[PDB]
Amino acid sequence: SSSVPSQKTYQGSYGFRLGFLHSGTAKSVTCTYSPALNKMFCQLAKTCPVQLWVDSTPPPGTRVRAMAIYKQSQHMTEVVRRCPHHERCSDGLAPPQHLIRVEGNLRVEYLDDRNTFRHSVVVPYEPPEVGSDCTTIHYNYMCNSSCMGGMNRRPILTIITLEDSSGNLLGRNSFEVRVCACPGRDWRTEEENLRKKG
Amino acid sequence: SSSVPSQKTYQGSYGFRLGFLHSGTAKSVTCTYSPALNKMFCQLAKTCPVQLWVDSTPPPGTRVRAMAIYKQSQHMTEVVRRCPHHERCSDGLAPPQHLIRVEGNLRVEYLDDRNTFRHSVVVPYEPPEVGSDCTTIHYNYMCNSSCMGGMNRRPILTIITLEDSSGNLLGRNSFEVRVCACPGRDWRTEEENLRKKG
DNA sequence: CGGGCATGCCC
DNA sequence: CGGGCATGCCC
Ligand SMILES: [Zn+2]
Ligand SMILES: [Zn+2]
Repeated sequence: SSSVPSQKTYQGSYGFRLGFLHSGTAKSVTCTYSPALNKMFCQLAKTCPVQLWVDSTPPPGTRVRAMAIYKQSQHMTEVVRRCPHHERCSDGLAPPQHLIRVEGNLRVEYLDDRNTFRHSVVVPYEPPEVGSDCTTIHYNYMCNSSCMGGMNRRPILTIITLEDSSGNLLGRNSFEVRVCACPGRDWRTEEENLRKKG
Repeated sequence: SSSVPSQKTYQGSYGFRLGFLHSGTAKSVTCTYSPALNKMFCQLAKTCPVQLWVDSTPPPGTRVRAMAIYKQSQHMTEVVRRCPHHERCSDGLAPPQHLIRVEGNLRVEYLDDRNTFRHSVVVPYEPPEVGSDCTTIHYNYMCNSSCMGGMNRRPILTIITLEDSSGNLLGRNSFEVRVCACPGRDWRTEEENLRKKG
């Protein structure tokens, strides 16, 4: 069986989808999202809010999992990891080899798959508070996309899966990520490239 | 006492000096030397011939030591090391944390100073073969100057000391090193910069 | 802050 | 091979 996890969108019977906050114009904004590219541009080790939207209420015990995969076919089979440098100078529960962290959640779990060796981070699904339409999770990416010996400039996808306590896949979505020093610059560059030569 | 080793030229009573081979014009020549800058430009993990010249014969048991130091005052006190990435994917006698290796010598010693924590690599001094005016040692630099988490774009000096078996300093010389992908390009850039704004 | 250097890599 | 993109950093 494949050790490459699915990246195929599956909004499912609960109508699961992701949302992202709008950002300012700054060259080095901390986080910004491109709907045209389905791609988040963000700085390393800084908050990256991702909203979870559903049309129907998931059952009690539903979990929210995040996992990085390399986008390009030629790299899909390689596990996405922290580079050796940031792993060694790493700063609570997260193993230093994990790229993706969740902040501000008391029930975060970090998993190293016994068979596929892939990393993921899981929190309980909470329904939106009354008067809210979505649930926000604060992700952190602990390397730049360019990190030598880690992502090494290879674009990644973040796969968000909604899973019941039994392990059934309820929903899956994904978005591309570039972790970089200047998210505003690089977003504009890539959207201009899309228009000019895409 | 200082943990910063001397970089002061001391040609000494044996008239000790370094020599360097001339190189071609290629953008990515493997090794090239600038007399104006006293600076070697070379590729990582590739041979970097350094000639030892003396006017008088050193005594039996003389040793040749090489050691890297950061050139800029603000970094002199930090030990020059291999970056975490190249340390982890490191390929005989050299500890993977050492930047500088010697190839082709059966009597190489690698030393980690017990008190200053500085790395060095030592070989016996051999007199030039008859019909030769110098002795060539093949050094290898195992990171680029730009390596994240190692030299991190900070220029280094290589200090070559001639030492008798008793530990007396007989001679000291040094040269600046930039380990980079394109030594020919970067040499020309830096010599042009010297002329234009030095 | 935004203009522009930096430098291994471009597949 | 040499022209030029790349992208964290410029002190
Ligand atoms: Zn990293
Ligand atoms: Zn390195």
